[PDB]
Amino acid sequence: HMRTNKDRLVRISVVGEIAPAKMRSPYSVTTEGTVRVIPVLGGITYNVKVGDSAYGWAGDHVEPGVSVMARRKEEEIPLMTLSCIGNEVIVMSGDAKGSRGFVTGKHGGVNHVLVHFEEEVLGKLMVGDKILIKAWGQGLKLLDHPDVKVMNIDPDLFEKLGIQEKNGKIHVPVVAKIPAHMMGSGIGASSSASTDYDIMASNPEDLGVADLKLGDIVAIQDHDNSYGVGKYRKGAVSIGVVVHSACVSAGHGPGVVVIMTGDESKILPEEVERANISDYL
Amino acid sequence: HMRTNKDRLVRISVVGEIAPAKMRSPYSVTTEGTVRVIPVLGGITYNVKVGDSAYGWAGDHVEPGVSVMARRKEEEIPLMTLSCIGNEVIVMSGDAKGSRGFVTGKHGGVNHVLVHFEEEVLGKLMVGDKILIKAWGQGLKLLDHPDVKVMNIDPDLFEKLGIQEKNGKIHVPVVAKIPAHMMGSGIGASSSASTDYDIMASNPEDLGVADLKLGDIVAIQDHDNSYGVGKYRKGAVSIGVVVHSACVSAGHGPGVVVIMTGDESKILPEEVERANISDYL
Amino acid sequence: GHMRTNKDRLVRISVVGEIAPAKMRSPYSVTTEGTVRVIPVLGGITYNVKVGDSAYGWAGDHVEPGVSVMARRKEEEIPLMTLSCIGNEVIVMSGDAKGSRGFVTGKHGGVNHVLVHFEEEVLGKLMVGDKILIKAWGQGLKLLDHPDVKVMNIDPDLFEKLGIQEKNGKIHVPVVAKIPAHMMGSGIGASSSASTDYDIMASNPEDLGVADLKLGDIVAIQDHDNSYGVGKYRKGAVSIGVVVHSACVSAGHGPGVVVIMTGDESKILPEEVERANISDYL
Amino acid sequence: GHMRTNKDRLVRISVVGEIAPAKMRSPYSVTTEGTVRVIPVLGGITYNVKVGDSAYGWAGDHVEPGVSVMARRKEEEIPLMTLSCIGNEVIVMSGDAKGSRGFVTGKHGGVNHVLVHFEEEVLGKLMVGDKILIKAWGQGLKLLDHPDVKVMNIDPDLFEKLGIQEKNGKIHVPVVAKIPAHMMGSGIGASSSASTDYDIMASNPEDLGVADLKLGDIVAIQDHDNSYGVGKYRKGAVSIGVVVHSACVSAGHGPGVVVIMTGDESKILPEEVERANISDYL
Amino acid sequence: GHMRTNKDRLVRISVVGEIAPAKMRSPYSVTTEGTVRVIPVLGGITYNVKVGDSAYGWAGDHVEPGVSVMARRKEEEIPLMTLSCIGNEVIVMSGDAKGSRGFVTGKHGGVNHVLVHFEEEVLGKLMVGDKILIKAWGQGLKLLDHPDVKVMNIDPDLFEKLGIQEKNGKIHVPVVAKIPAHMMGSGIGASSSASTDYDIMASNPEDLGVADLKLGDIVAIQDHDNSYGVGKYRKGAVSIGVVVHSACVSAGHGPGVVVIMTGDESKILPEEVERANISDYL
Ligand SMILES: [Cl-]
Ligand SMILES: [Cl-]
Ligand SMILES: [Cl-]
Ligand SMILES: [Cl-]
Ligand SMILES: [Cl-]
Ligand SMILES: [Cl-]
Ligand SMILES: [Cl-]
Ligand SMILES: [Cl-]
Ligand SMILES: [Cl-]
Ligand SMILES: [Cl-]
Ligand SMILES: [Cl-]
Ligand SMILES: [Cl-]
Ligand SMILES: [Cl-]
Ligand SMILES: [Cl-]
Repeated sequence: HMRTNKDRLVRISVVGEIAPAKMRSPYSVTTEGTVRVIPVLGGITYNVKVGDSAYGWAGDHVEPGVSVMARRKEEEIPLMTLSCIGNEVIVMSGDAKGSRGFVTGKHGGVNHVLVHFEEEVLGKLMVGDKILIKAWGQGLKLLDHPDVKVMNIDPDLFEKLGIQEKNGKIHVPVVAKIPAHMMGSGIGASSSASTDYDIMASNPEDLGVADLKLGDIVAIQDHDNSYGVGKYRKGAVSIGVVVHSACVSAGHGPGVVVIMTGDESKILPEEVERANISDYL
Repeated sequence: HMRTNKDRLVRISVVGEIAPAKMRSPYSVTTEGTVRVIPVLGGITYNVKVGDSAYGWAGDHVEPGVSVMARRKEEEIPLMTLSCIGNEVIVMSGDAKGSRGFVTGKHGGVNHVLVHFEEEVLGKLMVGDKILIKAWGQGLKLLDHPDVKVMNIDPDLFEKLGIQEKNGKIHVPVVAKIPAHMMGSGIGASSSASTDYDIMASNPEDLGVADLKLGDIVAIQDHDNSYGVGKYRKGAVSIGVVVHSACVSAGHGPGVVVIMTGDESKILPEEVERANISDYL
Repeated sequence: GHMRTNKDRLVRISVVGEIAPAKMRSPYSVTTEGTVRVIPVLGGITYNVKVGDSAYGWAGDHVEPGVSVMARRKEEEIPLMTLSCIGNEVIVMSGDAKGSRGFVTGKHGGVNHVLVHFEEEVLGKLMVGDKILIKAWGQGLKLLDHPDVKVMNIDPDLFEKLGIQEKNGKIHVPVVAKIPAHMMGSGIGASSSASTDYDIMASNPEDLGVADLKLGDIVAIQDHDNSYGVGKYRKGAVSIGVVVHSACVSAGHGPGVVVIMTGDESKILPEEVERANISDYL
Repeated sequence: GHMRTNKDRLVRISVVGEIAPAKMRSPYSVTTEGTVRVIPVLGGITYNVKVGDSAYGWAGDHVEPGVSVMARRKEEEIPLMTLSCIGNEVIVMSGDAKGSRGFVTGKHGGVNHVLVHFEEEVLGKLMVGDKILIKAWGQGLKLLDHPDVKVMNIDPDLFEKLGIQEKNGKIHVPVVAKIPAHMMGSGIGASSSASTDYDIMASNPEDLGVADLKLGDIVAIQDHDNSYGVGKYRKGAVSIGVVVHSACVSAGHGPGVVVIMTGDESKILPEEVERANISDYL
Repeated sequence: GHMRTNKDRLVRISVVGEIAPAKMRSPYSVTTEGTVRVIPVLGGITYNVKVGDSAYGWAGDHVEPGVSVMARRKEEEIPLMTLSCIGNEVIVMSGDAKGSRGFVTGKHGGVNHVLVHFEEEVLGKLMVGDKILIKAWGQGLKLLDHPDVKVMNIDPDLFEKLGIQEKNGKIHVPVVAKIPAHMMGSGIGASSSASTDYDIMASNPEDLGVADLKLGDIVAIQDHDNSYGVGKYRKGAVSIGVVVHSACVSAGHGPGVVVIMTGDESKILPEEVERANISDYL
């Protein structure tokens, strides 16, 4: 595997609490201009989890597993910025205390970090239980590929994604390559370190695949995400992880957290049948 | 049973706490313009339960069993929208921690979800104890009856109501058929998903029945509740569940949460002697 | 002449508010068919909808004719909404229209607005925030010969001009329409008919058997008693009211009615006529 | 003549705000190259940038032409941003320029400013905090013969002067540029195209195949439906918008566009011409 | 003539504040010697200390000459402090001196005040809380032939009058003193040199090898880079600034300096002269 500065990274406690189910209205507004009453984001979601399809749920912006929010507003930036996909998460109060899980993703706006625990643990969790995330990953650098930025990813998880260097190029398995024009909500966020942005496909076939799953690794064509999110640049490529379900409103759909960005000459995405972080929990 | 998208519905944690008895004034104003000092809504109500008469109590808007409110205002909409009659409820703090009950109803305005627990649990409960509702049911669809909307009901409970797809209609057992003109407070609420509305009958005999009980299934003639509450339309029909006691004030009476709505060419209410959710919970 | 009343014993009192902004809790209004529309809603100075115009046909929801008046603060809403009576004198007390006079045409519960008509030339001088004084007068009014007929929400001088006639112990009241109990929705169950309107939920006038319904029209509501709380169904009760705001797109809503009289059908006799509108008297 | 509309049914209503201060959440603006610049940003009376000027070339980020108008308080934001339409009459209601009249040029979401053009002589008299009245008019407009073509955010009188032509059932719209879906960024996903703009994320006009793009220019956005929410990619959809603020230094950002028409390419035919700017009619 | 700049592309924008009261967090000021004194501090209209006077010799601490201007609210502080440039035009917008014009002489971080000179007859009519309009112009200024020399915090018209001379690729700057890195104190570490001053922590002018140091003087700071954050030691860097407030009694504090130029010693050549004070050009 690739040379990194992993040993120089700071490992720090990032605190939050299990978020309630949130809804700003009973209605979700469709792209057809109709309204529907369906579940949305937040909470412990009992029957949707990393590995499941992002499509086909009667729900909007559904977050798999356990949604974690800040204790207060001032604690949001660090929660959303330092938490990396794959980081270890420990429940620190309530009946599941001491149980361990993994960060599967994060979602900007409401600012939730999303966590996979094993099935048995879910029944003992309660909204408000204290959550400790052992944040580790921001600051990571590929020592031999200085023009390839990495972010939002636990360095140990990073090594399990099947990425190979060959001839000063990085080969990255992905389930799908997403055109620039299919990206929507979240473009223009200040930092790709602290939010996801949306693939705005209503159906997976619109991306040319039979399914898109929570946890999938995808490529986003012609987007640089080095600082702010979603700069269109022909020849840019980003790699990301799918983190929340399909949405009903215009401009929204399955969220993606960027883990790698740079130029097509250095990053080579390779389509495979399966590339999903749940295989390496 | 009928074909539903049940396996596509999202099951999510909705939190609250046991609400105190609430009164904005010592007096309740009657429709005769007199004042009475009687108990009202909220709390743990020890001797009024789902299955009891909605009429004959020295009280106003009395909520059977345990009234559950939100931790805070922002959490009211999800509490009231996502909670469905029949959903499993777990006590998460205090002396009855671990005890399980069922949602019987919900009440808009104060925004309480109403919950039945076994008798032995009530004596251990305290105002402020934490409550978890495993919310499940909004989004439910009859796949062979697209113009019949269902809402506010746990899909397992729905299956037990004796509803049958017969002779090209959905037949629904109810204890009474309530004329449009007997509906009052709550008409015009933004969503039928997040509130009840009132049968404004002072006496069960005004509806042509000897009694109306908490938990009863009723039809409301000539009202559509597809989106907002209480649209008069000749030939619409709604089905609902009685959720709180009679009331003393003009335009108020036992509340009804809607569970089904559509046109009389598709829904046939069948008037029977007994149709009450407590028979299944 | 006119019905005997306790009008000299009524207290006349200063009720204060300010011109309300246009209000919207969402860009969208949700229709009874479950679709969304982006349209103007309530509050403000509404420049082109006034008492006398149709309640129907506007691309708007809950449109309030003329000038909407809100309380300075929450504690002041109950008296604003309770004491203000249709026909009461209103005076602008700050801004460029200072000194201009108008009349209360209605009031709308929920947001708690009192609605006011000024002459057209005043409107272009008004600004949201301008202080408003309502010389409130009417609540406590009684028909001394008809103790079982309650009146409310109406300036006693305007009440005398409505063409209401007492004849052989019965009160004849000109109305443009007789609305069945089942056509009433939002507002039923409000704590007091003295402090709110409630909605005729007809999408179209034709649903009420009339070709048009106007802002300012006097209507009967059949089988509703409004003596204390709003909208008690009672077979044989009748209420008389004034239309105060425009039609609505959402389920259970429609042109608002403020009740001015309520009692039994043996005593109140609505007579359906071609015209009955408060704009003719102010 | 002009396309048939429901314009006589539209409600015209007072929408209030105040001149916003210049706003900056940090001294620094972060570039797409990951460096920092200290430059002016949004809000205020901007004395030397106006509708008709280039959107590019300013040492500024998200610069708003003319006078930026904000809500008096949070609850008044939705109506300010939803009901205010490009072209609507604006009147200064306090301070030294009281009585001065201008026009809405645009609006900008997030900070929620409505953007207003006044004549140059006025600008020097304005002060942050001066009360502003927008005679809001236009949401709800419908093309009665083109029900699948949605119009929005535009004063009906201005709409009639834009050079739009109905010929053989198709609507021809002059535009200065046709922008591909993928050049659109910040704002995609906004809840309603009625209450915000969204960004053309081009660092240089040349990235759009044109030499300049001006504040007030009418543009086409290819393959975006904006009927309800903002920025739905759909092949064959077309949207027409007005450029309303300056270029930006950060990733995903750029001159903002307020949508004024959206529908299908079979009905809306954008025609690229040498000039199409609302400043010519204001 | 003048150095080539991007001045035509700079955004000029309304920056609002109000006249600050005199501020004291305690009756006492703590000296470097560990004793306390009761003396006037910052804020207010200071009637007898003005740009051009000595920064030393006052029985006071952190005294701000002329009129101190603060934000209306905290959200407004960053733009007040960032965009306001020394030399910018200032207009009084309420009170008895309404219409009077003055000039920004400086700005002081922490309390976050912008300091302003009006002519003497104006001061007597001013009141704490009077509204103030700063026509902010100058952030974003670039020297187009000297890309590694950064300028900031200065009105481009004032900049052109300071007697700076480009000669053979080098910038000669008249200064009254050259201050070594180690004499700079409070403020080092501030996030941006665009929004704050920092302190020459000399308790006496003689500690800098000069007989006096005046409010308004131009000085060089040796071996400090102020390109981004304040006060980076770097051997060979040079910064130029303006003295903006009086001497101070506490450890680490002293007359404040707003940086106006920063870069390398091979490009910026400070020339120590007898007089170099911005009061000569207002
Ligand atoms: Cl999961
Ligand atoms: Cl590289
Ligand atoms: Cl119960
Ligand atoms: Cl059907
Ligand atoms: Cl009926
Ligand atoms: Cl009117
Ligand atoms: Cl009587
Ligand atoms: Cl009826
Ligand atoms: Cl302008
Ligand atoms: Cl069409
Ligand atoms: Cl495209
Ligand atoms: Cl001075
Ligand atoms: Cl240089
Ligand atoms: Cl030194």
